[PDB]
Amino acid sequence: HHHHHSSGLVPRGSTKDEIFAAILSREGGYVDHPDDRGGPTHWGITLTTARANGYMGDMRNLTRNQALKILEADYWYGPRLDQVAIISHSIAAELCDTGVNMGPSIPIKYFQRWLNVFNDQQKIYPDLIADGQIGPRTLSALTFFLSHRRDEGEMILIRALNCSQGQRYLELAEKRQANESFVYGWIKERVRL
Amino acid sequence: HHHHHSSGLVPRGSTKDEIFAAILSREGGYVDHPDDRGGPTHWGITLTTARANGYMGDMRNLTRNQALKILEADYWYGPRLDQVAIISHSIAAELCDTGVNMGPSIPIKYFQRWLNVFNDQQKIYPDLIADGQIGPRTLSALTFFLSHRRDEGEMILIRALNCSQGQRYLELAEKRQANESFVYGWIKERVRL
Amino acid sequence: HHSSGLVPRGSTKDEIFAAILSREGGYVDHPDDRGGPTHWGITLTTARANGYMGDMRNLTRNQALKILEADYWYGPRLDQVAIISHSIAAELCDTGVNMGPSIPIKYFQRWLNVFNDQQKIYPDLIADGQIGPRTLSALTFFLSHRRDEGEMILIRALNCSQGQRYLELAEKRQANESFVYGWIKERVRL
Amino acid sequence: HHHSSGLVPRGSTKDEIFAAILSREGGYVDHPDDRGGPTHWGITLTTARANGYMGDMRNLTRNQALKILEADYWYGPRLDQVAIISHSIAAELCDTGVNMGPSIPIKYFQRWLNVFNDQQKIYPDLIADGQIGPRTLSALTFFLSHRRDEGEMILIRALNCSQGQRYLELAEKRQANESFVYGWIKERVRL
Amino acid sequence: HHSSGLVPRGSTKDEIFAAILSREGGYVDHPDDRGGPTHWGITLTTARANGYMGDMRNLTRNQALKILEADYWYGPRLDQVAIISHSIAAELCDTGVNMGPSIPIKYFQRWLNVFNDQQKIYPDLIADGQIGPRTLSALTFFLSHRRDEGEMILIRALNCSQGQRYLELAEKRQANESFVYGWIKERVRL
Amino acid sequence: HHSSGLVPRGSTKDEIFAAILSREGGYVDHPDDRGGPTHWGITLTTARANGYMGDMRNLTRNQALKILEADYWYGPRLDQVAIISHSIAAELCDTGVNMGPSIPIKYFQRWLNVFNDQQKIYPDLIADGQIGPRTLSALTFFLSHRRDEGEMILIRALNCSQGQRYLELAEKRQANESFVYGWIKERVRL
Amino acid sequence: HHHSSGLVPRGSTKDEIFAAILSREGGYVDHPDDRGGPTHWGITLTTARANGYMGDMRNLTRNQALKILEADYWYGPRLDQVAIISHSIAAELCDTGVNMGPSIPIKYFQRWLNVFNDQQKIYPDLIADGQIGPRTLSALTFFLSHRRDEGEMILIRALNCSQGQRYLELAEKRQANESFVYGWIKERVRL
Amino acid sequence: HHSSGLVPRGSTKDEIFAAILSREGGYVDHPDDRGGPTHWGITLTTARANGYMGDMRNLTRNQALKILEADYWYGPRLDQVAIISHSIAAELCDTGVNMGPSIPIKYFQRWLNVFNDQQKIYPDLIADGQIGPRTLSALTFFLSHRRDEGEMILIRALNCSQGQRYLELAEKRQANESFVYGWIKERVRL
Ligand SMILES: N[C@H](CCC[C@H](N)C(=O)O)C(=O)O
Ligand SMILES: N[C@H](CCC[C@H](N)C(=O)O)C(=O)O
Ligand SMILES: N[C@H](CCC[C@H](N)C(=O)O)C(=O)O
Ligand SMILES: N[C@H](CCC[C@H](N)C(=O)O)C(=O)O
Ligand SMILES: N[C@H](CCC[C@H](N)C(=O)O)C(=O)O
Ligand SMILES: N[C@H](CCC[C@H](N)C(=O)O)C(=O)O
Ligand SMILES: N[C@H](CCC[C@H](N)C(=O)O)C(=O)O
Ligand SMILES: N[C@H](CCC[C@H](N)C(=O)O)C(=O)O
Repeated sequence: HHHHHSSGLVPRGSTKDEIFAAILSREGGYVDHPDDRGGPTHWGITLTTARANGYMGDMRNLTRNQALKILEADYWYGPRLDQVAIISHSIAAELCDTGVNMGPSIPIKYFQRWLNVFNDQQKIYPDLIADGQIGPRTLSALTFFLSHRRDEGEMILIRALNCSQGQRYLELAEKRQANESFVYGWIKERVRL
Repeated sequence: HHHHHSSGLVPRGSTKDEIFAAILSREGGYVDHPDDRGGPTHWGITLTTARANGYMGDMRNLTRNQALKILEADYWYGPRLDQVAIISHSIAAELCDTGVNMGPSIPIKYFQRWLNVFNDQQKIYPDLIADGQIGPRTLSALTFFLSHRRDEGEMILIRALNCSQGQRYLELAEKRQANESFVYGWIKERVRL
Repeated sequence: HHSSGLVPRGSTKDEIFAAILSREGGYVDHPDDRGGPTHWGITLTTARANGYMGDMRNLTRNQALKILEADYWYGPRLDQVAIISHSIAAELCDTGVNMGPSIPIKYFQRWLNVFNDQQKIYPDLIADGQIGPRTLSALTFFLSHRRDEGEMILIRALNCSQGQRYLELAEKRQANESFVYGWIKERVRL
Repeated sequence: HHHSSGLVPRGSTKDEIFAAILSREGGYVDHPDDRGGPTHWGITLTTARANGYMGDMRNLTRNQALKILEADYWYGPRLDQVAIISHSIAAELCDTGVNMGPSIPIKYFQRWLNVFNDQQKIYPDLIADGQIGPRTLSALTFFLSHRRDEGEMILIRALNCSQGQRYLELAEKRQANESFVYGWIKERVRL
Repeated sequence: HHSSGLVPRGSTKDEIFAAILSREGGYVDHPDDRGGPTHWGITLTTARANGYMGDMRNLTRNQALKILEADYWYGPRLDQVAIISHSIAAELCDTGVNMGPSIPIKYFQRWLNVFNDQQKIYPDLIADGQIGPRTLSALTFFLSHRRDEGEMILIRALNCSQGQRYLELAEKRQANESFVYGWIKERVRL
Repeated sequence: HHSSGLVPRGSTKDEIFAAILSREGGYVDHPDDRGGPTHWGITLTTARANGYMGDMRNLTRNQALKILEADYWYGPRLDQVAIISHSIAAELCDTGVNMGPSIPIKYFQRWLNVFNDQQKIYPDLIADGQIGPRTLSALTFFLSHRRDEGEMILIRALNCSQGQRYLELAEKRQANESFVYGWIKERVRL
Repeated sequence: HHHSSGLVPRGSTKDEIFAAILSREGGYVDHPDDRGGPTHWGITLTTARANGYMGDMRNLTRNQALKILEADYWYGPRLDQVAIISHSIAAELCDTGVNMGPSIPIKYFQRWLNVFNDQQKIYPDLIADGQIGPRTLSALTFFLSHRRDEGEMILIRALNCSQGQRYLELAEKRQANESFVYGWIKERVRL
Repeated sequence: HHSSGLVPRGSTKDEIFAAILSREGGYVDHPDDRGGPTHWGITLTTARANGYMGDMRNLTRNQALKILEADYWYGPRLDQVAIISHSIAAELCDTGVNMGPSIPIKYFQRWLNVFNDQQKIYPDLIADGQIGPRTLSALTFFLSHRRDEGEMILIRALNCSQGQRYLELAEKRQANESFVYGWIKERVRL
């Protein structure tokens, strides 16, 4: 039943601020949706999402600034992409862009699985549990990966993440759970092979 | 295969500092364990746990202070019990005590399920996903629960958590995955009906 | 059953049954799709299963108490438990009224198996939900060392099982959330 | 586990059933550990301890063994309460109980009482839990009020049918002796 | 089948069929989803399957008897059993009419397998529900040890299988409870 | 069974059995897990199941023939089929000797069901693998429309079922590939 | 979906097989939407579009329909390549393919080639993928080198056996016409 | 297959096959439990399946190339794809050599189905892994609008499928982690 934000695309290299600015522009003000999709949004926020984040007011009075804090709570601070960003701005921004469209745990689990494959049979760091949750272990794994592979590793991990997402879009489009025009555009703007 | 710390009990009302101090005393220095249990510990830390948290040194040189930071990363900061503690010291301390014996996600999922039952058909706050992960939504749910039920609610939620843990200990003891003397002692010191 | 209101913790058998007869007092007719007619909280099927062949309108308060005692006390043999521990018997009776007597008796047997120390003190019981000589002998041997402490710990263990069961029932909408909150609240102690 | 060692004549009493076990399994008899191990008067170490005998198994008297058999196969299953309503049904449940475990024949007994209650006109359906309590006793009382002595004999033959078919299934899995099953049909089945 | 009335214990083949032809005599309507209308207890499907290509109204009592004997006597080869034991053949025929012939024949083969010791008197039969030379040879070798006792014991064993099956059918509402009670009653002996 | 050699297409019952008695003549050892030693192709289990209580060494060729005819001809009731069509009976017998008699009989019943239109010529048979009055009546009504064509077509249909089954057996290594190739080769026609 | 509308004589060529489809399904024929909808020269809208005809279905010529049948039932399955090695096997696969879809008979063909390779002495086992490529062609080449014309006839009769048994299973689920199956055994089965 | 070393991105068919023949050069004997003898990277089974009946020691480099082209080019019909798009054909060939040709062809078909716009541009293909007229016609219609862009996007989509497949293979220890890291590294672009 979960409303995310698979409504448009931001250019590659876009920051957290630009990702959330693009959601607040493309989904600005009141937009109706069916009850089975979280119902109507104000600045992209459903009543359930607003209440889950502690907005107890009338949804017609929700300001753009309050909506931004709610987006940041669900898609940046909640999943601890602020902590990822201290180690790698580009990995944090990629996880955030995929998180707003699929929900943050999806790309984080792919992230953990890819860090496990690149740890060289656990010589560089031990295998993570793919729980979808950024904590000290995942952050330490990313730190040791980037110490050994440097900036080449960063770019490779982003491409690896794009591969996981691309194949997920194939499976969703096949079950009619993703728009085919959207998936074609995503590959054109986000996939760097 | 996962080494936690179900080795002893701390008195009810014990703080985070006392919970971790008791682990460092009862599991002080080198203690051997079979390879299928994470192998040997130094200050209760396995080689895998130390490496996962970024200790790259020799396990015989791991200081008590470094071990404390590793325990706090896995059982306090990692699961965000520091954020829970800002709202309720007693709920954070209870989650921490159960977390060191079963692994933090177990008690956190029970915590989320109990907050869902006490939200009165989603009038006070919407249902959480029981993902085992403390983030803004779970913290906002605890904030609204404690605003409506006050200190009585806090104590009731701790007792509810004890019930979930007690029944889990029955199921573990039945599969020989928990010591029966330990479970008898746990009910005597921790269960306040 | 009768999950219809909270009884003070540690209520005796008589108070448990008195509280049912008060909260559900008096002949109240209902259509066939709602158990048919009730009297003193007894359904037509419960009365007939216990040998009342009369009109439900003529069921006396005294006959209703006998039926309750048969289904929730003598039937499950809590009279025999009470000879060893009136407190454990009263706790099994209160839970039995809410869930059906076999549920708490099975938790009781499973907990006695955990505390039998790898079968040194007594062998493992079958968790059949039936109080007989073996379950009674197991409770007797458990209480043999530290009677005071053992009784209190076993009741705390039964509360843990029942509390987790209330979580699972509330999650399936088979228990009222206010009831479950009140049930824990009544039992909070230091 | 149980006592499938011999047969007693049709119409044998509870006292005769237990006396026959104490004679055919009298004193020490060795058995392998995977069968409860050695018996004294037919009692395993586990059975004696579960019934509160804490002594040495070599000092277990015939009389203590009889109390343990009665606890497991008569008083525990509440066949004493059945016997007040029908001595012949109680004796038949007890004879089968000592061979199979008392819960097996009691469940068949409840299922047959449910069939003979005529779509719940005479009494409501029992839960077939294998446990004798006031409801099962009340159902037997109402069955025997409407069917009288004919019903009592009919219910015993119905139980014999359930037990006979169970012996077929057990013999097929090698969990019952075939000579025993042939002798059991010969002595006990009256249909 | 023909579960319609109780026949005295030990009825012959002729009496089993005579009883069906009397209790279901002439035209009797039944709903289309249950084989539709019967003449002398024979459905159109049953008649056609046995080579009756005429009109149901013109089906004689004598033609109906042949169809019954084909489906419940000659088809299952009970004529060959009858050469060895008329009383076993009559028992299998009575049960076959009620349940379908393969049910009692498989019980028959399973019981012959238990009474062959450990394949010392004869080897285990496949319980296929089909009477053939091996099943006939097994009955012959079983009866060569204590004929009267064996026949009596094997009929008692078959009665046990059939009685338990009546419990299972009554429980699924596929057999009338009065029928089952009357069936056991007719067979009670000392 | 007897998968041991290819017999000319359309061999009679007598020739099918004669070929088994020649290719497996006298004493032949086989491992205990495969029925053990044969005399005239008869295992001790097969002999005893058919009432031979003597010594295997004293089993005559003539006694072996009777056992073969009981298991592969009279038991499956191919004698009754032979009255309607000797060529269908001979085909079922040859396949029965190779696969066990119930396999080809069930294919036979399934094919009769397809060629009954929509139950217009005769009703659907249960594919139980048992030859009885209904299967015989269905073959009689099938053959009453174009006897020669029908017999030929039904034998072709049976050949199709059996050939596909040989593919499945060869794939599981339960049939020799040279055998299967030779089996089809013998039956190739224009 | 396919063309189970008629039979052609034994020994019919690919040209005759396709000519027979174009005659029995000539011009417009209505069919319900749940069966691919209406045909022109036996071609559905979906079949024509999948083969690159972008025009109006009413303007589809007999000759364009023939190219579409050949694409789906001859060139696509590579029966042209089979035909170089054996015209008679290619024609038999094509006749079955037009009724069932070409992959069904090709898989049976591969499974029978695996049985006749004599435990992989003459050629190794094929994957039964339903697809004609160099391996399946090489296996047919080596089979026909060791078995010659007898093998070719034997492999066709083996295919007929697989198809006949498949018709039994389809007729039983009401997915094939019984008169058609009877006529198919009569005309095509030569065993 | 040949997952044995990395080829530069966009390598042609000839370079893919040249790189196999260099990295796996020359007759190298192995025991029967390791594929037996290899020559130019061809196993005994691969050579025999492609019609080489000679001694593996005499296999020429030219014969090895023909076998590779049969299994990884002409066999899967990448020669026909190449007429429409040499770039897509080369990418399917490179993936086919590593995984088996049906894997990338099935991803290719599934991606063509996603980009057919709810079947407005061409109907959905069966993802059978077989390049035939329908798959070729679908690629032709896809490339009909924005040939340049479509080709590049379809190759990026195939890289996504193959990259995720390498994750799953590395997780089951069926792909080398250094290989997978190098495979992505070779393909990083801006
Ligand atoms: N695997 C840990 C928790 C993992 C937390 C992980 N998601 C992190 O990145 O810290 C455990 O059971 O102790
Ligand atoms: N349920 C959210 C994530 C829940 C995070 C939760 N564990 C928290 O307490 O913030 C979602 O899919 O957007
Ligand atoms: N003898 C029984 C044990 C269960 C009786 C038990 N519920 C009790 O007495 O407490 C049996 O072997 O099946
Ligand atoms: N076997 C018991 C009845 C079990 C009680 C159960 N029927 C309920 O009250 O839920 C008896 O014969 O009294
Ligand atoms: N006369 C036997 C037939 C069994 C044949 C079967 N045992 C086989 O040969 O496979 C019977 O009485 O069923
Ligand atoms: N002669 C039939 C017997 C079928 C009997 C079965 N159709 C039934 O009555 O239940 C046959 O040829 O198998
Ligand atoms: N059906 C194809 C063979 C498929 C290729 C496959 N056998 C592999 O190389 O993995 C053919 O007849 O050539
Ligand atoms: N007609 C085939 C479609 C698949 C052929 C395809 N793989 C191609 O040509 O690309 C069928 O109906 O089963």
